Amino acid sequence: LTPAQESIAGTGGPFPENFWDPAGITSKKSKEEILELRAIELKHGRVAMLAVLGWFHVAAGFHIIGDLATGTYLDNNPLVSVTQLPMGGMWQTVFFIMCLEWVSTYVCPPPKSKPWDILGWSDILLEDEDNYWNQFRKAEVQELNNGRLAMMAIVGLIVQDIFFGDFGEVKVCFSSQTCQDIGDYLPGWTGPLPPVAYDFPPLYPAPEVPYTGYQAPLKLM
Amino acid sequence: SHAVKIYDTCIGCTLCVRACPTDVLEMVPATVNAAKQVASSPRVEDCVGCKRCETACPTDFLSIRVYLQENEETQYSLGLDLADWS
Amino acid sequence: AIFRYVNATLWSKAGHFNKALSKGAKTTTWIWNLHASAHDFDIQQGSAGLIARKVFSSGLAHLSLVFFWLGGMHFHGAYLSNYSAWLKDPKSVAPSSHIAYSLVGQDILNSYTSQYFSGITITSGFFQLYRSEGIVTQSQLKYACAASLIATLICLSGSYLHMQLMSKFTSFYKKFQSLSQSHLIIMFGFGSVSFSAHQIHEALPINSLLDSGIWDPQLFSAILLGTPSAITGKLLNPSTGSIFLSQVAAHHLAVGIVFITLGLIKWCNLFFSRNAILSLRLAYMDYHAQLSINLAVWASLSMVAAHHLTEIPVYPYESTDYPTVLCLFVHHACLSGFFTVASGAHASIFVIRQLPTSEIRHRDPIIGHLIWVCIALGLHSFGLYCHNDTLEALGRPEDTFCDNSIQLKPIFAKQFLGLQPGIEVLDGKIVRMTQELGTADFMVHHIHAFTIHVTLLILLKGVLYARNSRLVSDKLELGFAYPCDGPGRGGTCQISPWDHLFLAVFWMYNCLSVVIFHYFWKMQSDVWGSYVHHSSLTCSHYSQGDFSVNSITINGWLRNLLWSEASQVIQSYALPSICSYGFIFLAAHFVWAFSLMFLFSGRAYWQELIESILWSHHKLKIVPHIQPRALSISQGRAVGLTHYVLGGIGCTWAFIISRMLVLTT
Amino acid sequence: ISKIAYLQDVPRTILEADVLEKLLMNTPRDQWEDPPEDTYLYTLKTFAEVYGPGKATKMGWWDYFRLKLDLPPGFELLDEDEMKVAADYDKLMMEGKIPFAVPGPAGFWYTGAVIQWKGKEQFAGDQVQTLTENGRFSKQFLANLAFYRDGLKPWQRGLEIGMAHGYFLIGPFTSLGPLRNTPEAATVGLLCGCAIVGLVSIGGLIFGSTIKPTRFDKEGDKPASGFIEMINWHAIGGLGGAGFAHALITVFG
Ligand code: CLA
Ligand SMILES: CC1=C(C#C/C(C)=C/C=C/C(C)=C/C=C/C=C(C)/C=C/C=C(C)/C=C/[C@@]23O[C@]2(C)C[C@@H](O)CC3(C)C)C(C)(C)C[C@H](O)C1
Ligand SMILES: CC1=C(/C=C/C(C)=C/C=C/C(C)=C/C=C/C=C(C)/C=C/C=C(C)/C=C/C2=C(C)CCCC2(C)C)C(C)(C)CCC1
Ligand SMILES: CC1=C(C/C=C(\C)CCC[C@H](C)CCC[C@H](C)CCCC(C)C)C(=O)c2ccccc2C1=O
Repeated sequence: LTPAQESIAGTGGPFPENFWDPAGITSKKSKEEILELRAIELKHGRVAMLAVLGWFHVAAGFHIIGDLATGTYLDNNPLVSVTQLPMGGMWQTVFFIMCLEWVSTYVCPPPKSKPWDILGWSDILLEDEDNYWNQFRKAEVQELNNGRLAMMAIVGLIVQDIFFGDFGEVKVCFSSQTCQDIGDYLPGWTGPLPPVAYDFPPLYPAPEVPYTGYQAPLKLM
Repeated sequence: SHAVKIYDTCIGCTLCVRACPTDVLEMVPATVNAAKQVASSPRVEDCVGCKRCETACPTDFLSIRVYLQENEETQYSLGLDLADWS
Repeated sequence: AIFRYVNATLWSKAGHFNKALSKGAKTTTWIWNLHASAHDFDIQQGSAGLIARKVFSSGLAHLSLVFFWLGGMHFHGAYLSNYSAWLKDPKSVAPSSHIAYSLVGQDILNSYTSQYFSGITITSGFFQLYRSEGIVTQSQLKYACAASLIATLICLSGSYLHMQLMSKFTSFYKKFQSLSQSHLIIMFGFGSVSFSAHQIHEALPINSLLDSGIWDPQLFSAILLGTPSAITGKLLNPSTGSIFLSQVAAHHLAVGIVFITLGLIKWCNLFFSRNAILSLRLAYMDYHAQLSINLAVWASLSMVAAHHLTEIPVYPYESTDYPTVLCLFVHHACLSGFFTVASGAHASIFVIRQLPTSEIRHRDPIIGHLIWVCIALGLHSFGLYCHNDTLEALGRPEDTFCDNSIQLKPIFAKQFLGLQPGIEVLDGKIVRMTQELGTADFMVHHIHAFTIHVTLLILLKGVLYARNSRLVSDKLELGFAYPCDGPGRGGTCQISPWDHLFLAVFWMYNCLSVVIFHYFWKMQSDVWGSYVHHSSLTCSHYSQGDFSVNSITINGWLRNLLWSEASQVIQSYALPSICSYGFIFLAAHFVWAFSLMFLFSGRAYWQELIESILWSHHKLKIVPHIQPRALSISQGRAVGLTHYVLGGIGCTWAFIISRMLVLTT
Repeated sequence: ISKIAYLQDVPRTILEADVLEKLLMNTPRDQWEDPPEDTYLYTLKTFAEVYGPGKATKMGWWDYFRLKLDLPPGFELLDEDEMKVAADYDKLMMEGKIPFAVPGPAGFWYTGAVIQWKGKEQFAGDQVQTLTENGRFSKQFLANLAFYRDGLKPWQRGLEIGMAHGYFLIGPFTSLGPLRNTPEAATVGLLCGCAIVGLVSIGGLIFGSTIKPTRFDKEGDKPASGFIEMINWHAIGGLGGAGFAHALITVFG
């Protein structure tokens, strides 16, 4: 690596200790540029995690603010629900996020050393503590990996919805969806027993002619 | 503040002094009893009024009496912690 | 192992266990302290081995007591009950395994239950339990009673033996890994599997025959035979109005398998996050810590039982046996509350006797935010009721919070069963019906949350401020159960965890009374009742669906629930069935009022009155050398609390049971 | 260790070698000499002093059964990693650092972070650090509130606070008032909001007349002059904000 690249080493790749960079984008960058890239990555990852959460939440139904605002049940497809939502709510959402960004970037700007530290953890946190109960690196890598996966997932969901109208419908099966049957609950099921195409034969033959005091084996049927 | 008074029935067993939570009392030399000492109350300003001295007094009726004075309550007698009157 | 040291010599000492009782019987406070500290094995003479001995042997003795009680129940069912008439026709005949004497005209208590039987209608659901178990013969009930008595004798022998088998070296009670593994795999897993086996092999054929109508001895002495593919719980037995017992047996088999699997993965160490719980594992290896945790667990399980025994029907005909379901719910809710306050108490005791966990070091924010949430919850939830009352009195219903007026819709209260439209009925009664939630349900649920949070506030404050506080810094030295620290520092009354429980019990009782009233009124108004004729039925409910219209006001609660539904209990004197319930209503009112004596008064007045009275005894030469004394401060509080709770619970008990008995008969 | 007589050549039947090693590791070193009465090591000492080589080589079946019942198995005692984790936890707490956790459903999760629980003043309970109040974001936000913002005159502080207060205060009466359905709902709500602003400003004037805070006062000025100015301008700003909200409601329906 390089002195600039080391500013984020240990928080990337499949294992934390790797540095995945096939394009070599960060090879020539300076430490400030690397920190800004990490800040962009973390902001995108967090926004993508929240976006996937909300996307699945609205695709399961559960879209009450929109339902009440429009006086009607909005389409489960989130991209359709965006258009179904009132401009009032849309501009309110945009304005609220704008206010959050303004506060986070002008009133309470994160430190230049940790541009991703929005909540100001690096004023009471002790990252360089040699205790066992100091898995902040684990927490950071979990955050980054989940955020990257959520970025890919949300982009895929949006692209698939735009192309084939498939929004990754969720089958929560409890409140918005009324599942009447065991087959509805578990695919391929039609009865109490699992849908196995194997008829379990008797391990031992039975007597064709019984005798007093037999007690033939019971059948689950 | 409360009024902690000591009467000559005192036998100087020191139990009041040992039970004091804020060290209001102290044994002083005397000739009235066989133990040759009687409890005193010099730091009555710190008395909170818990009557633990009174609980620990052996005599038939107490040789130490704590008279509560709610009108003259001070921060020391109230055990104020979060607020300061000093 | 050495049984030569167990002699009846100590029986007459009466206080040997406590060293503080050595100066025997100088006053009546000595008697009261003897009773109070009888079972406080920790502070008694001996060693830790003796403490463990006493704890385990007492647990076994109580096990024997419970087995004796169950055997008595079985015997009463067998010989002093109309179980035969109930089994052949449950609807017509009310359960009754309880008969009263004809001493002073007391035969009036017995009421018509069957043609040949007269007695007191039981509300424990024991008949339904027997029917589910497949017990259909007096011989079977008699052998169940014999088994219960044998278990009682075995447990008594085990307690007596373990009082000496366990020595100071004994450590089997400290093997928490072994204890938990054994309980999880054998007591729970194997137990559930074995009970599923019992159901499949005994109860399923008998119950199927009973549903069909067959009562043949040869038959009484092919799983999934009648159950369709419908999800369990989505289809109730049309002829019984309860979940299929084959589904119940499959449930128990699955639960046992799951418990065995959990135990085996724990055995193999598959669970990995041991460190997250290691702190609790090290801290809570204490008698009182385990007692508190277990009491809370069983309180929560009792509350879940109270809810499920009614909402989810599994016993035959218990759904239509309205007194039974109501009494089961109320009883288990009360037990939940009592065991929760118990968990708080023993958490406080553990904090006093052992080192607390580190969440006690920021206790001020915790209790401060709990205080704020309690205040806000109470304000909003109860002030909605007060607003409704004031506005309705002023004559502005449009300004109140109700379904017709401003409405607080419970948006989050969403279905999960996915049941089909309609209701389930069985012989002129509504076995199952969906509860429709509105503004009244919103308000009452937030009242529930408020009361729960205030009780939790009291318990948590007692637990966290047990060792010390800003007021008094040596509360640990003071101990667990002391009345105060003195009139000083303004006054330190009821600063002890014992007194914190003494108040949390009042608040738990208030919460549970509101819960009982909510359940009772909602079920009467919106669930229970009869029906009058694809077919559509008009459902005539016992309370006539007045919960949603009248429950929005405290006046509505006072009038439509207490006054209106107290007609049965208040007018029960002439009626043979419920005259006892009316008398118990009156007597419980008396006891509750009598508790206020101890709750309001103080020790010194009674001590001075006792001395003035004793003057006359001394004058006449009646000198009691166990000098009479007024009850201690803590004892007065305990007596007042006990009488208060008992009186309130008795009034509610008689009121609800009288109403249900009269309405159903 | 070799210096301990009863720990020498303990027979395998009484206690396995591995379990004995684990028990010794778990027990504090100082207790090996003479362990307390209620400990596995005490039981082992008492029974090894009586049984083993050169002593009773046999035991009754029941006595041996009880001995194996009351001696510890290997899995009952803590492991090396578990003891290390517990020691690290205790060391952190005693050093004044807190392995951060947030309460969850009937429990609390560990976030993997170590914070500095104790503040600059170690004995001060006001200064214990928390992200809510002592984090960088919270510090900046609170410092940038109007009450605290740097380079603000008291009239500016009061005007901004009152603008906010009146603007949000008019709404509750407008929407949920007795005359909420009448055509004058907005105006009546504006009147009620202005009344509330006036009442709170009167309360603030009482506060500044009685306690007389002097944090906003200019040098060489009457005490509480800055606070009273801020409260008067809060009343003005509340009137203005209530009027602006009412105007917006009226104009845009
Ligand atoms: C906002 C997006 C974003 C940003 C700013 C970064 C930034 C960073 N990542 Mg990357 N990363 C992202 C998303 C992003 N990542 C995603 C979604 C994944 C999952 C595949 C990863 C997986 C990943 C790993 C495994 C590692 C990094 C690492 C890094 C750092 C060094 C490598 C580099 O130069 O990356 C710069 C990245 C970019 C400039 C993004 C370029 C994207 C191109 C233009 C393609 C975009 C197309 C996309 C598929 C969308 C198409 C949609 C359309 C069809 C509609 C750097 C801070 C390394 C690290 O932290 O080492 C310590 C590291 O090891 N990242
Ligand atoms: C790292 C690296 C490389 C790389 C790379 C790659 C593949 C990068 C990919 C990055 C990617 C794919 C980043 C996505 C961000 C997505 C966001 C912010 C989504 C927001 C989503 C939002 C705001 C969603 C909003 C809503 O849905 C909500 C919540 C509910 C709906 O009702 C309404 C709408 C729809 C509005 C190279 C190329 C190999 C070079 C180098 O060598 C190493
Ligand atoms: C936490 C949270 C939140 C919150 C929020 C808030 C709290 C807000 C506020 C808001 C507000 C509270 C606003 C206000 C505004 C105001 C304004 C905008 C005003 C204005 C005014 C004016 C303009 C005035 C003027 C005047 C005057 C001053 C005087 C003279 C006259 C006149 C008229 C000129 C939310 C919900 C987001 C969600 C998430 C979370
Ligand atoms: C009444 C009262 C007393 C005086 C009460 C005493 C001394 C209790 C009397 C005990 C008796 C002797 C126990 C015997 C039981 C009853 C006599 C049983 C009556 C049963 C009827 C059915 C006949 C206190 O000492 C006291 C102390 C602190 C707070 C409140 C109070 C308080 O309220």
